[PDB]
Amino acid sequence: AIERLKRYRGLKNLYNCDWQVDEKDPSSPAEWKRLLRIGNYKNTKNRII
RNA sequence: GCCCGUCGCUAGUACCGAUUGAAUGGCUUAGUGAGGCCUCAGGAUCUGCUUAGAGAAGGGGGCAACUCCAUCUCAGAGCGGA
Repeated sequence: AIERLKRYRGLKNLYNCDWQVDEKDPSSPAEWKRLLRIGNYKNTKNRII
């Protein structure tokens, strides 16, 4: 139970918790850093047309 | 009073008009003005009835050419009509 439960957090509510997108994790892909971080969809969708 | 009121950004929402580039419509200025009508001329062209000249077929008479009129083609003088 120790080795399988290291990447977990002990929050209490799904709507009253906080998370980060840039957390360090071995389960995270190495190419996640090589991914585009697009801000807003509809603005660049209108821009690209 | 008073609260959600400044700052720059993400898109949207109404604007003005100092703006040009066209086009539409109505008043107005000046000039041009098609087409038909009526009217003044014009006369490509055609054509009817009189009267001149040249040719034929017919009959009557000098009986020998020649003469009288009868029926047609071309060219003139006309009056004309469209």
